[PDB]
Amino acid sequence: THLNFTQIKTAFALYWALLEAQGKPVMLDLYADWCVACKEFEKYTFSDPQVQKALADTVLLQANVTANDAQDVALLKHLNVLGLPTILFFDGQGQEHPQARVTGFMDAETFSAHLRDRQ
Amino acid sequence: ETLVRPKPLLLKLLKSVGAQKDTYTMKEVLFYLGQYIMTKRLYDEKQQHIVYCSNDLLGDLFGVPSFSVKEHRKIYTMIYRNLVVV
Repeated sequence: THLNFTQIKTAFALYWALLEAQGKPVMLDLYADWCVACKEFEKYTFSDPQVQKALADTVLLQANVTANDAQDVALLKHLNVLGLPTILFFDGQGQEHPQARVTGFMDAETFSAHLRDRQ
Repeated sequence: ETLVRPKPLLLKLLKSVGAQKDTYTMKEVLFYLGQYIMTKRLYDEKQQHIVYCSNDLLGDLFGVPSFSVKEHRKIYTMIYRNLVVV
């Protein structure tokens, strides 16, 4: 019903996660409760089984910064995130493509277009 | 991904973050390794991709005073240099 994302807290966890991928391309969803756009994203777009298959070759990560605590802000500052929602993409060597940041809501279709601008 | 037997030292570390096995997949070894660094807090709080092993078993085991998690291949080789295969 929901996509399978491994949770991350610290920037370390992210960097270690990029190592564990090695080769696979990566997607990082920042998430919070107080971010409606994020829960909208989760429920409508990541359920859609077209999306789900375009990501089946792609490793899936999620940070929950709902707490906006110190480890949450350090992560966000280091990543240079301005506000949620924000979704980050990495090529197989673990370098973010910043062009391909998503900073807003998208439906199943629009997302799959942006997955023609990934990696 | 594929099955491997950690050498005495990499096993002694691995048992320390709650692995009880003698034979692991790769993704496992990488996971329990990440955990050891989180546990002992061997990463710099400012630049979290930087790891200080000088003065810790991981230094002796990787044979470097420090490294960046950003250098995937190097770490992969430092690990593999402590395994064997079924």
